[PDB]
Amino acid sequence: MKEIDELTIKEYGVDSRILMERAGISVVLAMEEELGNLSDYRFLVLCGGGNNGGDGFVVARNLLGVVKDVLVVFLGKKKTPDCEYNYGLYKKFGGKVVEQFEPSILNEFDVVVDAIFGTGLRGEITGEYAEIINLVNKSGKVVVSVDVPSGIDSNTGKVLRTAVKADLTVTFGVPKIGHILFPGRDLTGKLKVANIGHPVHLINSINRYVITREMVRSLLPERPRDSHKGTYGKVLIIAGSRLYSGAPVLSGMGSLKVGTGLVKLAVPFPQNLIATSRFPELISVPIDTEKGFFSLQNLQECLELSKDVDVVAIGPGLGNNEHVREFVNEFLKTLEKPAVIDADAINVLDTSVLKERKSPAVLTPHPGEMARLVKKTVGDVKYNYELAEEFAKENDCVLVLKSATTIVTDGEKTLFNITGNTGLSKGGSGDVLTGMIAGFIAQGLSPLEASTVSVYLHGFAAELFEQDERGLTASELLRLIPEAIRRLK
Amino acid sequence: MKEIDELTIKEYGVDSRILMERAGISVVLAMEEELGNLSDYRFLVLCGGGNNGGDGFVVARNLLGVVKDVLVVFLGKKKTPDCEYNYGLYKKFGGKVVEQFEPSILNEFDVVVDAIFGTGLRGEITGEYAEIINLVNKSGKVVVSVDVPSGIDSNTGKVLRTAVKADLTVTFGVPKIGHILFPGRDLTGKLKVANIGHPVHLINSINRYVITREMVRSLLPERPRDSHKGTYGKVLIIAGSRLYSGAPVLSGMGSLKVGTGLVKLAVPFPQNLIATSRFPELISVPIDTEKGFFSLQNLQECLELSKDVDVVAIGPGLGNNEHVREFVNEFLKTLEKPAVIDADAINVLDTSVLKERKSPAVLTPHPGEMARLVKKTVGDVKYNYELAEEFAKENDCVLVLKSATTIVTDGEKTLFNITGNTGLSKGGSGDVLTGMIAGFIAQGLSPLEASTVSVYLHGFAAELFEQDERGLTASELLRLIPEAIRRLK
Amino acid sequence: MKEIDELTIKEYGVDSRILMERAGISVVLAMEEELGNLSDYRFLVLCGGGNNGGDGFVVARNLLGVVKDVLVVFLGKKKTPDCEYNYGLYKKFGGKVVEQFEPSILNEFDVVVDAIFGTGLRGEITGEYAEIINLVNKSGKVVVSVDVPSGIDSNTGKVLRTAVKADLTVTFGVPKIGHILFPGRDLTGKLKVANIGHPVHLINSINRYVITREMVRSLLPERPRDSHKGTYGKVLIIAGSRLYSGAPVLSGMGSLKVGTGLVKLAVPFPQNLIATSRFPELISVPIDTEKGFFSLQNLQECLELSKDVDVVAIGPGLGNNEHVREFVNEFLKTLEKPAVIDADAINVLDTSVLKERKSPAVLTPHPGEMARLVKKTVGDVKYNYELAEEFAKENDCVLVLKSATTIVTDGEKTLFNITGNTGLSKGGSGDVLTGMIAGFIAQGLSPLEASTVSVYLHGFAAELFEQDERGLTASELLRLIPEAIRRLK
Amino acid sequence: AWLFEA
Amino acid sequence: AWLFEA
Amino acid sequence: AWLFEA
Amino acid sequence: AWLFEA
Ligand SMILES: NC(=O)C1=CN([C@@H]2O[C@H](COP(=O)(O)OP(=O)(O)OC[C@H]3O[C@@H](n4cnc5c(N)ncnc54)[C@H](OP(=O)(O)O)[C@@H]3O)[C@@H](O)[C@H]2O)[C@@H](O)CC1
Ligand SMILES: NC(=O)C1=CN([C@@H]2O[C@H](COP(=O)(O)OP(=O)(O)OC[C@H]3O[C@@H](n4cnc5c(N)ncnc54)[C@H](OP(=O)(O)O)[C@@H]3O)[C@@H](O)[C@H]2O)[C@@H](O)CC1
Ligand SMILES: NC(=O)C1=CN([C@@H]2O[C@H](COP(=O)(O)OP(=O)(O)OC[C@H]3O[C@@H](n4cnc5c(N)ncnc54)[C@H](OP(=O)(O)O)[C@@H]3O)[C@@H](O)[C@H]2O)[C@@H](O)CC1
Ligand SMILES: [K+]
Ligand SMILES: [K+]
Ligand SMILES: [K+]
Repeated sequence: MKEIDELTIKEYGVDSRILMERAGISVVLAMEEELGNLSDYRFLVLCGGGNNGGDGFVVARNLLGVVKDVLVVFLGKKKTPDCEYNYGLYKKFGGKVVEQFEPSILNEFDVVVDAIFGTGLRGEITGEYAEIINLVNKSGKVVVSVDVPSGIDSNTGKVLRTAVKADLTVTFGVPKIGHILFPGRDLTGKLKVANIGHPVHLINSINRYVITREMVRSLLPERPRDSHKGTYGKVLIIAGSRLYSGAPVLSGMGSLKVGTGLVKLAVPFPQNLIATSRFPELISVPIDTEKGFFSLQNLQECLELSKDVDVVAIGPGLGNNEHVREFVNEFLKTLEKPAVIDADAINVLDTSVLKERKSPAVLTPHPGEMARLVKKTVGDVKYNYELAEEFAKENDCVLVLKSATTIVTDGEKTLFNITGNTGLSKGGSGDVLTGMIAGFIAQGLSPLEASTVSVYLHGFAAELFEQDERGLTASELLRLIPEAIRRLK
Repeated sequence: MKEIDELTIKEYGVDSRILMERAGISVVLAMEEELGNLSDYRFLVLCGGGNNGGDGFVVARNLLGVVKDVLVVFLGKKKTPDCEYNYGLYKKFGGKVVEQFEPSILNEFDVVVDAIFGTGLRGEITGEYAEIINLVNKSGKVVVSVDVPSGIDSNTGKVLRTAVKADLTVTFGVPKIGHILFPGRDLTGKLKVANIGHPVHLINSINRYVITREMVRSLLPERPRDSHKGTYGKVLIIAGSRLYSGAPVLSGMGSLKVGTGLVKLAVPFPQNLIATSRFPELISVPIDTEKGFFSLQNLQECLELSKDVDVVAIGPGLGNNEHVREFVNEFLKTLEKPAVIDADAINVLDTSVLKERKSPAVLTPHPGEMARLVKKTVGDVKYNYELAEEFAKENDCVLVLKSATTIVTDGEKTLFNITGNTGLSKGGSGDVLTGMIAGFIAQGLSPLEASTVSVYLHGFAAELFEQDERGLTASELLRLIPEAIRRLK
Repeated sequence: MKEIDELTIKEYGVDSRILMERAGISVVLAMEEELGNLSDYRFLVLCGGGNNGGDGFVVARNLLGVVKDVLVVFLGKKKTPDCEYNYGLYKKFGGKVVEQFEPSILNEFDVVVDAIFGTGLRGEITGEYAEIINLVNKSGKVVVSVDVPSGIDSNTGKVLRTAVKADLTVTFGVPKIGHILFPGRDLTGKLKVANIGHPVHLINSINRYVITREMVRSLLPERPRDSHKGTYGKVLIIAGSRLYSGAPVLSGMGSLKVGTGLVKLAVPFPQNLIATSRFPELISVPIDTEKGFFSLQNLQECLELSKDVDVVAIGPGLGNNEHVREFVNEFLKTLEKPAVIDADAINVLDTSVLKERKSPAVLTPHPGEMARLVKKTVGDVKYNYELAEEFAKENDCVLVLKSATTIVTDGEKTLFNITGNTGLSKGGSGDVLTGMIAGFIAQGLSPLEASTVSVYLHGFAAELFEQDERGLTASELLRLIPEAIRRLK
Repeated sequence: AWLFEA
Repeated sequence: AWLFEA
Repeated sequence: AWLFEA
Repeated sequence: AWLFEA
């Protein structure tokens, strides 16, 4: 986007001042749409000395004479050329600027336009800038941020000491990663993406994206009328143990509910019986184990079951011990089918195995599992999209790193999912998603496409829950999947 | 409240007669709000010779000339000063008083205002007072009680031989315990609490309270968007036996339905399988027991499971035998986590164990269990809030004594819950509440706060049942919990 | 009302402080009803040093702890006993009082409670009191006046230099004349009359009243089913001239539209033909005049027409010249029927004629006509209810002095009409009312009753006009009369 | 109507 | 709510 | 109304 | 949708 601006100015020939005018008027129109008629309100515009403040001067100038009151507090020590030109127009148009901020100033205004820092923020905010941002955050006024709430790092979504909490953020051309990852996503409030005149070709060239309704609609597999269960593929789910007898059921129904033709589970006896007592449409094959866990003695039987399926999901509820580790790694080394690898299969995984595999794989860790897998702290991997890109690329896989914003990447293309709510922050919700993914692969979507569609729908199903989100359980999520599909078309 | 009146008069300087006038007019406004326009009705005001009757004379005087008819039956033998002043105004204003009550008197009136005894009731009602109260209770007229239905002991809610059954009770300043505990709660009918001019500081200083919607709303834990299952805590429930295989499922779903991140049950094999056949989102760990019950041989395994959780609930469906007693007491003595202790863990509990424990505990008995625990009769412990306060204080715990009105106390603060209906008078409903409490503790509420929020919501969920309350079962209650949460906000 | 308070305290025995408490709490309840929940608002209570300020201290004290903020500005130099007691309670309860008023004070409050002067106002407001009232009137805050907006003379409704303009006024016991006459009626805003505990017998003894819906409903004549046009009486209207050919039509239809059996007009030929060309249900008798005006040569014919009627209306559109004067005075001297005397019959009237008449009369002047009749200025007679009472008493008549508030009096009983709008401030509207009155007399109501019912209905008909009131014309008013009747029942 | 007339 | 709580 | 009058 | 995406 730095790149996009520069090319639009220097190669396409659009005056920087035209882009700036277009930015500012977008903010005015975005505010009107959100607040209704503006003429009743008093506006306090806070401008830094870079181009973010320049956009703010455009805003302020365009409100002169049309609203109850405008005042600009200019907080910078010097001005970029466009900021200066715009500051000049604001004053020629009769605008009032002050350079000193007093805490009672907020008392006489209804809306704060935050044009202090955008993408040019570097390092922590301290000193007056910070005292001002804290005052705004305590004031309870309506806050509108230009481009990015000041203090959010636009490439990571991290808070650089302190940051503005906005009701509305107006961003230019494309969402920034910092609007999509948390905490930034939270401080952004309602986000509007304004077209300010960049050539559409450049806007489209952007290689990291938000998964949208339209993109999911066009990836959903076709349901031709003349079809049968084989049309829609076969999944095998290798899951469960004497400790975790429910996980397999959640994964199997996840596959069935997204439209898979036939789902079989391989679960240790007698735990396999639990699945068909709840959902008799599932096939649940009993595996004779020694101690209640899968081990090498089960390798041959599971490779046999694998011949008649299109995809195998493995890991939910397996347990994390030596015999499971030996089994999971020998199985995956020999399986010549697409594999969806979750949960305890990730906790015991030898990543050398992924490299030597010809068939594709999707891994679906949460950050605690990802942390253990690559030997880093949870805080080093969380929202770390470059680490995820590098891991996918090195291991030839699709990585689905689950969190409130989920990252889906194969190393070349990275997508961000923002559907969902905290009802998914509960055990079982991941086991459902694993089956969804396996299911869409069985129906013929690629591993990356299956993952894209599944995280969206899984999040959207949670949002359709009728009661308070915290009471949402995995079983109820399963029941909402087909409504999410219907609403998606 | 005796204290509150005295301070408001003697230290704040409010004339006793002003408080009395304010009391009486509250009753008139409360009646109008309930009956609509008063001018059509005929009023029979029954006044004793204390300040309760004084309020009644205020009422009667304020109806003169505005309603179809007013008559006062004065039943006392002498009058307090304010009662006398007010009696004087009633007569100067043209009011009719009689001192002899005749059973046909009721025939010619539509509304009985009961101002015989309020908080000054002492000992049993006998003689004429009683014959009159029985006549009123047989009459089918509309009955409005001033302060407290006459015959209810305002500190206990007990009936002192006989008591008025009111359609409407208007109380002053604060609800009295006798409006909150049964049978008094029942005789009160619809209760209105009138502000009669006490300083708000004094009204607020009152140390025993009704759990309200607002208080529960502000205790509900936050659901930040950037969260995961660990944000919302981990519960272990140690429950069940060969005789009681369903109780654990009810407790575990209670935890999940209030928003807990991860719930594990430890239940004797194969009974542990029942839970995931109904609710596969639950984790249900098989415990190898000798005879179908927990015992000392299971101590080490359960202490191990306890290390990875935030709270442990214990007792539902354990059985009451020697091996369970040994196990429960050694476990609790060694567990260094908050404990929620219910049902059969209470029936075998050695209360010395609670004293020596560093970690907190909540006990949730019904009165039959409380009776056995402190070695008293059911009738001595039922609604005995001072006994509960003393037990909580002595044993350093929170005591939740369940009944139609439930008492929650830690020895310093005591709260009363009035949500619910008779659908909760059915086995299983307590097992749900235990999981709710454990769940809110896991989410970070204190033991007293968790208990406050849980009894309210558990009662409110029951009231949301669509069909007749008597057909409500524990499973249906579970399904209503998230609707109660939503309605609470 | 001065009398009413004193008797209630000194003879009935109600403590002055009880009346004051009741006054103050009325204001709080009146505000809640108008503003909804009060707890969001900040209140500035302005208190003088009399009992009006005493009521204000009651208000302020009762808001402590329940609303966002209360402050009292005490503007007096000393305090009456009740004001002092109440000031004492306000402070003991933690209330803040200041004695110095600063113009920015208004900035931090939402509602001004005006308790500066009530009925104790004497002479003009000047000095600080005035500067404060002007500040409040410029502030655009919500203004609630205790008893009477400060600066209105409660006995006349005149403004004593300056006065508060209230959104809401709460008055005690009865409306005061100053709420009913203008300009006071205008400054009062919405008026609520609170019962503060006076005996109803005293409230009722008040000899000047507002004409209400209920009083008009019970005066409306009966329409027995077995009836005929003679049941409902006969009117003769002597009206019109070569200059004013429409007035008679308006008066005649006024009689017919209120339910009169038979209406005849006596109008100079050919102007009499105009009436039946518009309304052929009217009888319009041609009177042969010399020059287009009634004169002595028409005396005998009009006395003949008078024998067969129950009431005669005279004056609308007659013209004011010598021949009309001679005719009107000889006619009225000889007519032995009830007479309704309007317009130009009033302008030529010799008032000695009213004295010598045995039959009753109603006069319906506007203030310009009343002024000429008693030889005073318009400003001396306007809203001068004592002058009207004296004129009615001396001349044995009913006087209906028309204005936005109309005064109806026979010298003993005086009533005030407040229905209507400025659509009646247009020629023709009086000519309608004259026929209405004549019509109700013909139906058997007394002259005072006929006048009471007519001014109410005439004003109410105007309020039922569908479009903007200024476009209302006499013909449209006629059409609304029967809807007003229907709505009145 | 017990408290207020309008 | 100034007069009554329910 | 900021952009357009009609 | 020409000006804004949401
Ligand atoms: N009904 C059933 O049968 C269910 C069965 N299930 C089965 O349980 C098995 C274990 O799975 P798991 O995620 O609980 O532990 P694991 O993979 O070892 O995690 C590593 C550590 O990371 C942490 N941590 C946990 N979540 C986190 C997060 N979102 N983001 C960040 N950190 C997080 C947590 O650490 P702690 O909280 O202890 O610090 C944890 O120990 C798995 O096979 C699953 O399928 C579950 O699906 C539930 C329903
Ligand atoms: N589906 C399942 O798996 C269920 C399993 N459950 C499991 O059953 C176990 C036993 O629990 P419990 O309450 O039945 O007997 P206990 O604690 O010994 O009570 C002592 C005595 O008090 C009486 N009494 C009973 N209730 C009372 C009351 N509300 N108020 C006053 N008195 C009362 C009654 O005496 P009785 O009626 O015989 O005179 C009773 O004998 C427990 O572990 C529980 O979790 C149950 O939750 C049901 C669903
Ligand atoms: N369509 C028809 O045929 C109509 C015919 N009509 C017939 O016209 C005749 C004259 O009636 P009238 O009221 O116009 O004059 P009159 O009685 O001499 O008044 C004395 C002076 O007082 C003034 N003044 C006027 N109104 C006032 C007021 N409300 N309050 C206070 N002051 C007021 C005004 O003075 P000015 O404005 O000139 O200063 C006026 O000169 C009458 O017979 C009527 O029936 C009218 O009804 C209209 C429709
Ligand atoms: K910004
Ligand atoms: K009572
Ligand atoms: K006043």
